[PDB]
Amino acid sequence: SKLEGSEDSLYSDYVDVFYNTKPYKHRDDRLLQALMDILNEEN
Repeated sequence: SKLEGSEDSLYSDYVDVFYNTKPYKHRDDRLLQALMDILNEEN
């Protein structure tokens, strides 16, 4: 998971954004982001 002398997860999150480089995972909540994103504009 880490293979280091660290503890807890308070960096891999922000770092995971750059680490990742292989988009190919679907999600149900994703659609909610787009649909909900519309209302966010004004609702």
